[PDB]
Amino acid sequence: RHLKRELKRAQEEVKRIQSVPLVIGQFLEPIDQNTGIVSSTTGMSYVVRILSTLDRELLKPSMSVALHRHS
Amino acid sequence: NVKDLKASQRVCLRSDSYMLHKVLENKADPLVSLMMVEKVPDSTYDMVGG
Repeated sequence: RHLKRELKRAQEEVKRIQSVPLVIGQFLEPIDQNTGIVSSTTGMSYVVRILSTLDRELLKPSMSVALHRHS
Repeated sequence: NVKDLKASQRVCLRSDSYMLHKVLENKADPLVSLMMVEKVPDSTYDMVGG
């Protein structure tokens, strides 16, 4: 019952990273599915980890996407 | 090793000092590129027959 408090405090942390401020890149293709290639909108390629617990149903065909700033 | 890395292999780099981490899975032949933007079907002998 104590660890159900700790799953909630860990779930909060990560939703704040999901949300604004974000730069918009594009997803080219996976190289796994926990790691992919995105081109930011600075005209460079980056290899980025993918937040597990996301829908790859529309993701795998190339399509806009959100990325974190410094991270 | 530099035995594994072959020419025109797309690699991973970590922009901290540009140190090679892994070989990258991806890579396309440059001829697969030129043949596809052209696009030309192939066939068999029976569909060109008569």
